[PDB]
Amino acid sequence: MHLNPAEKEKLQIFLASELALKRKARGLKLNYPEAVAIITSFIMEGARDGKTVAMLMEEGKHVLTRDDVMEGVPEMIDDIQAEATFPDGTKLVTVHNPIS
Amino acid sequence: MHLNPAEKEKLQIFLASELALKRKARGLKLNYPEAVAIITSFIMEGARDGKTVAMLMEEGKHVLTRDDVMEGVPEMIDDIQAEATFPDGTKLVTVHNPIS
Amino acid sequence: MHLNPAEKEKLQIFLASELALKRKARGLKLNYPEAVAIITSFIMEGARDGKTVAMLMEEGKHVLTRDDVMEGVPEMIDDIQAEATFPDGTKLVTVHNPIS
Amino acid sequence: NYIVPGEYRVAEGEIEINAGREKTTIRVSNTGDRPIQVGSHIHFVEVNKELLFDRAEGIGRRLNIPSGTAARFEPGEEMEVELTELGGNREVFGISDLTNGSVDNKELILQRAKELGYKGVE
Amino acid sequence: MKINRQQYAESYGPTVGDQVRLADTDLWIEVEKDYTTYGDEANFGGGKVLREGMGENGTYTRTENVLDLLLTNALILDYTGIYKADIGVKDGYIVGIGKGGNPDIMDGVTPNMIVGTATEVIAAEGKIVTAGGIDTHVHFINPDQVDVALANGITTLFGGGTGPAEGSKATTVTPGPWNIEKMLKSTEGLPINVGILGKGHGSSIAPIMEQIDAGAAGLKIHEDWGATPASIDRSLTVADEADVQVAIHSDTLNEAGFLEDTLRAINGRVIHSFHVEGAGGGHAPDIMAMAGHPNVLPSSTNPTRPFTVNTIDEHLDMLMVCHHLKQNIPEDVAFADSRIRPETIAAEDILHDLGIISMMSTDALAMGRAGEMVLRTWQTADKMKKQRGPLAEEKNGSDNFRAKRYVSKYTINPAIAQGIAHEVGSIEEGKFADLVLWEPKFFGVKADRVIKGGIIAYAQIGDPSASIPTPQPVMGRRMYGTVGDLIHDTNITFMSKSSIQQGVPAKLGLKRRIGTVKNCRNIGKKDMKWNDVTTDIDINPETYEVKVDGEVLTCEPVKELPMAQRYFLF
Amino acid sequence: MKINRQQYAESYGPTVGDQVRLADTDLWIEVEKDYTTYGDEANFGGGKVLREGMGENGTYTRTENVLDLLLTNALILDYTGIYKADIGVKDGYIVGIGKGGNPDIMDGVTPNMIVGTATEVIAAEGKIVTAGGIDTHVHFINPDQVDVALANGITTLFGGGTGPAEGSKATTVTPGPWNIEKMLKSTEGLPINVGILGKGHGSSIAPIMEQIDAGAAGLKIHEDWGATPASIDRSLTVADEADVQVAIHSDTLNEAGFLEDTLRAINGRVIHSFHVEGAGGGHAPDIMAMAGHPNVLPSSTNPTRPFTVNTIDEHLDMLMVCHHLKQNIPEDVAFADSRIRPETIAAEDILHDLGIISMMSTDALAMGRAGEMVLRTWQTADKMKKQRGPLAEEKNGSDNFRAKRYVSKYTINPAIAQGIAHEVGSIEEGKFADLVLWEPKFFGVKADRVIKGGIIAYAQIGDPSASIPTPQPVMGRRMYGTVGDLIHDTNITFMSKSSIQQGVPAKLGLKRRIGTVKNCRNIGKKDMKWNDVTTDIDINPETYEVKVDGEVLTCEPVKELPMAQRYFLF
Ligand SMILES: [F-]
Ligand SMILES: [F-]
Ligand code: NI
Ligand code: NI
Ligand code: NI
Ligand code: NI
Repeated sequence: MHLNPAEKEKLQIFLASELALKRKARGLKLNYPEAVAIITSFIMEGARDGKTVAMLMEEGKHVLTRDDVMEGVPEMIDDIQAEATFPDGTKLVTVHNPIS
Repeated sequence: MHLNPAEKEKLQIFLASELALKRKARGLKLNYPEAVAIITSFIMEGARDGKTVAMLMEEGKHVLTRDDVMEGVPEMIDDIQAEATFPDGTKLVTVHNPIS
Repeated sequence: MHLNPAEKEKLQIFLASELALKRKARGLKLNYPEAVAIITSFIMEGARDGKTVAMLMEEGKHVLTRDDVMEGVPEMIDDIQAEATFPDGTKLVTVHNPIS
Repeated sequence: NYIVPGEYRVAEGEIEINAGREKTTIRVSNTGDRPIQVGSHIHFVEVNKELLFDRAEGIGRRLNIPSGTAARFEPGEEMEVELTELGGNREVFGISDLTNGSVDNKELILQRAKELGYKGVE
Repeated sequence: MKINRQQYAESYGPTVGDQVRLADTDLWIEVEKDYTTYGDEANFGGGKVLREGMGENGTYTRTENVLDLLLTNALILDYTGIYKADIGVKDGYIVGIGKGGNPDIMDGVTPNMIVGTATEVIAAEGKIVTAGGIDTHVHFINPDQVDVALANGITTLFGGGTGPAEGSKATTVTPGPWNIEKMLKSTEGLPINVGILGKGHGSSIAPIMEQIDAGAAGLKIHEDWGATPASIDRSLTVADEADVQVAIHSDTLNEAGFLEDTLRAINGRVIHSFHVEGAGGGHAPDIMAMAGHPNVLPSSTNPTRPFTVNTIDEHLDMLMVCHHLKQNIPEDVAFADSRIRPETIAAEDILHDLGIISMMSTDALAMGRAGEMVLRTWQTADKMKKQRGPLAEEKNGSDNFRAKRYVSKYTINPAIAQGIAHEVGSIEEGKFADLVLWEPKFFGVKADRVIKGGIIAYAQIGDPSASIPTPQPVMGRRMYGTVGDLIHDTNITFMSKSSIQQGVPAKLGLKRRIGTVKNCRNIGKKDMKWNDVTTDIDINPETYEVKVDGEVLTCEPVKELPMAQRYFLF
Repeated sequence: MKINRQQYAESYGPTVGDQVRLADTDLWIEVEKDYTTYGDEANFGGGKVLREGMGENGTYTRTENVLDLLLTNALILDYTGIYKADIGVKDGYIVGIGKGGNPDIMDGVTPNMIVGTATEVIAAEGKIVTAGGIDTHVHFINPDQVDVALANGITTLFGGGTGPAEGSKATTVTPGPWNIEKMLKSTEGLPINVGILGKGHGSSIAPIMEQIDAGAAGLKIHEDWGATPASIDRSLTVADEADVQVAIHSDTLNEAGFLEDTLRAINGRVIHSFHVEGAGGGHAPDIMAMAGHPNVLPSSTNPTRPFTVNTIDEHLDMLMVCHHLKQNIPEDVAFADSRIRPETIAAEDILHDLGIISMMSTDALAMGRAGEMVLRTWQTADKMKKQRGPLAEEKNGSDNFRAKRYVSKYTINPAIAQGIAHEVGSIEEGKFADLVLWEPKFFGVKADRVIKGGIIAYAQIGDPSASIPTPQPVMGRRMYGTVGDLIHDTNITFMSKSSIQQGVPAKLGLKRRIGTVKNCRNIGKKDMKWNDVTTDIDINPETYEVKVDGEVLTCEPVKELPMAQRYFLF
């Protein structure tokens, strides 16, 4: 596979997102790391899908809403940042205030 | 996400449980580490769900039965112990003789 | 669980395969590490299922075809090798030219 | 009742910066063709040569703006700014090498500024 | 030119009279004073103040009042106060608390806090900064426990053990000269401060004392090795000669004596009573009465902190594993059960709030959680505010008195008890620069950056392949202070005076900074900051009811805590 | 007996006139010459040639012309040529490039390349071998960045920082004697070559110079510390005396001067202009004109490399985080926005292709990606071939001229700029054996094996429990060169001449090889291999249009790159 250090680390974002998604599916309001994991994995899969950075900067504000998360979690997340391999190489996606 | 050392390690229990569950679903009798992983992840998700320690000490005896596991596995597992964040902080769940 | 070093590492093959399978399911042509992960996890689960080494050496050539992967990926993968615990202990499976 | 973790509950009132120091308003123009941005704590007489203002009025002073902010001059832009007095020992070293000592030495600072082409020395 | 307070606090952190919520608790701390000069705040970055000729002085060499490191705009929470200041570090020590920058042009610069060519900058605006936690009840069982501790803001581990040997899994003991030497050498690779306790057991002086001369920093008396009158007496005789501290886990079984017999053997000498409530060990049911005595320095361990609805149910199996007990021996189970009492756990919450129990500690891996000393301190304080109200001592609606009382339990008081407060345990000039930065939203939960001897040793930081350090995954990671030989200069091995005089560091090739244990035998409860109360604690032998000043101390267990499921992935 | 070329290349790697595709790019390199004697190729294995009495000599002791290590059948890609040879290593250095084996029986053996009892073998047939990458723009922020760099073929890190302190998160600066000493000691545990830059700021000489004497290998002038005429001048005066290099990130704000004022302060002295295009920092909008001047050694950092459709959109938030800027301060945003210009990024692609920008670098973790210097060099070359065509200088349909021009940007030219090319930066006899093997299909993407001082330090290798090393999971892993005390012999700490003369290595207990920085002040643009062009670069202050020789330099951004989604799991 030739995994480099970042590829190994970023597998654990995908895994944490899968965990969080199963918690959401059984009806739980998500906590801080769960919410961050879901939005982060969403960004990295969107890059894999070939979306643009600008698309993901906006879509990332519509992945989770305040009723999906515990009290105070929206205000704890000022932004989420993630880098992934787009069709045109690694780029950084910054999502400001992802949960209103 | 601010993952601490335990959060990183415990992701791999969830993953091993997912692996074991897919093996069970395709009809395999589970081995020692598979059985331990399933029961352990069950406990940690139960804490996340807000069950009590006392509930999980008893439910953990009803997750897998001897027909779900290979010969000798019930007798190899004297107990399973797991710590997770309950609504009232980290607590330890000990399940004695989880598989009769 | 008593995980040894190899058991810990090989969890991340299963995880990378799960990631790659979700990418394939949403319609993406798979890249080099994704294709390797899928075929590798297939081998290790086949050993767990109790298939023989000889069965897996041949089945591994029929997991992904060239229309499942990006241009050039078939030619980048000369072989895939994986070791797993068969009913008769650890053995090595070598799949030559898994994608024509 | 809603809890924002780590939130502030600030006191009433306001914070006066540079309290008790003399304030001076001056007009400044960017005569160059690229933007010039000036930080809160640069000795004002030592800014870019192509800013035009009464250089003597920048001696011993800096912008009277919150610490870590700046005034931005686009090409050709003239603005009024308010200056405050430097404090501490009222010495400046380095920067544009116009002072290298007490800011009281106005004649020397202006002589150096004029010789090097800093605009606005009388 | 005026700035409103909301905008001021956003830009520079809070100032006098502003309040900050601690994590998701109900606790609010208020800035008591501020060392800045408004308008001359230090800040670093593009177009900011700490630039040459401006807020950075360009004239002075490092030895001329210049700092190695300035933390700008810190909100300090310490036994000494809750206040706003810059913190200046040089040669690995805190040299100035005040106002940093450049005397050329700024008013109010503390004379030895010049930002110069030699100065690195850490921005603390909007952060709470505390001393590193001092955990004096550590079992050295699994080296992976170090990062667990760092991640919750602990910077010193005092205790004992050789790894997962049964002696160490039960007791904070590194026994004898050889095991002590081996663990001093192991410590060269542990990125945290360390002191090692020998076995406080014997009936002759020499077997005990030779551990001190070999490099131990104190002793542990533990019932699993025989907490007999003789072992108590000989250990304290050794400690009085050697100027080290003794910790005790007393005779739960009451086999050779009751509590009063242990106190008679102590005979008024100084001692640190571990897990004084008693679930973690001690004379059943009344050990906690030790916390009333003037010669006792009392600590709790953390699984009973605070009293919750799940506390009792986890304890029996935990205790059986720790102490190597057998489910099929009825007297083993009876001994375990005798230690587990909701009556004393509930009273333990209140005794902390009253300043009668002076210290917190973990009991890491032997009935305690290596990364939850700080966490559970604040959960206890929050529970007590909810159930008992603001303390009478508070004012302006802040919780500053309670905050000082509780921060002292895991910073200064363990350091005083151990004889190491000349080096560590508080944010004060002249002490080692072990500092923890916290975002208020994560306060007491997950540390932002842990500074050890003036260099960051541990941080919550993101993708090492990214264009900046903030992208995911943000996790706790060891930093450059832990790498190479820098681990030697950023950490202290604390040792007895005799071992230092006898040249043990050179004999063993120890390269870490060597700290001297001293001034352990001439202290008492009165020296525990904000937690100095002596009183007659009565514990009913039949009902376990705890009385102080004629009043029953009791409170309810809670179903939910802050600093819990909002934060943790598992 | 003849062998066809396809079969020959399969067995021994390509020979004269054969071409190889670089990864999945359109770039082809052609073997220019081959040092072998056909029929006497060296190879190792069961029943192969390097056996005693055959291709391995059985007579000579190690000191008698015998190698410690032979890389067989390497396709070398270097500024010196693209050609086929064996590479011989001894005492950690490249001692022979030519033909290895046994003079007893083989024709054409290079006299000091005997395979003997003392010789290890690495098979390079079918691999491309390059020098290790020299990254001269490293922020030491997170130790996990080292493996990221090794995995993309980087073997030297020059820069500064103390970990995730704001000063270091913005600037390649380890400030002052104490921080420098601490980081030199940390470096003892980093498995890569290192040189440390001090703070190039001050208005007196002594605060700057004492950093050089303490062990710094150069200086960084950065606007976040005040890139004023005074700091520029004093830093260059120090550098001219000490024979070290100065890197500059200039005054973007034009606060104290425009570009012409910075050049006047430089006054014709040598300087390394970092991120010369300017997104990473510098006089807005025209900093890139520095790359026309004979005394400037110009480098790019990597996020602008090459110009793609997503480049602009990622930059604003990246810059704000790096430089500690605030979204609610309009002038902070205006400063950030002033640095981000598609016009200069597009021209930067072309200036690389023309040999006007001489170097690449990362800017690791402070607007740059630690593991993408090599990657993005080749993506740029590929884009330029697609958009501009083969360069006029090419022949036989190969891209050898462009390949030499681009490989020089991250190997020899940064080494020359830093004063370290006597030790590192190219595959030449007499230099340190820092070598990277690449499978052509992974070229520039993921290194196969990274050799440091003659021992493998990092490799893409599989299951450590398996019967052979190729089974999954194949991942990047540290090898034996990084373990124990071997990390000392396989890596170099580069230091100033004065610190070496003053005995800093012995004072600090440094065990790594010590490299001397020298011959930094007597070089210019003319000394940049394959990238030596001086010209008058005009940048329109209104439109940002870049002109060279009266022609506008512009190109389109691309939607897709090679060396991207075919290879990476995320
Ligand atoms: F204990
Ligand atoms: F930079
Ligand atoms: Ni105990
Ligand atoms: Ni204990
Ligand atoms: Ni820069
Ligand atoms: Ni930089």
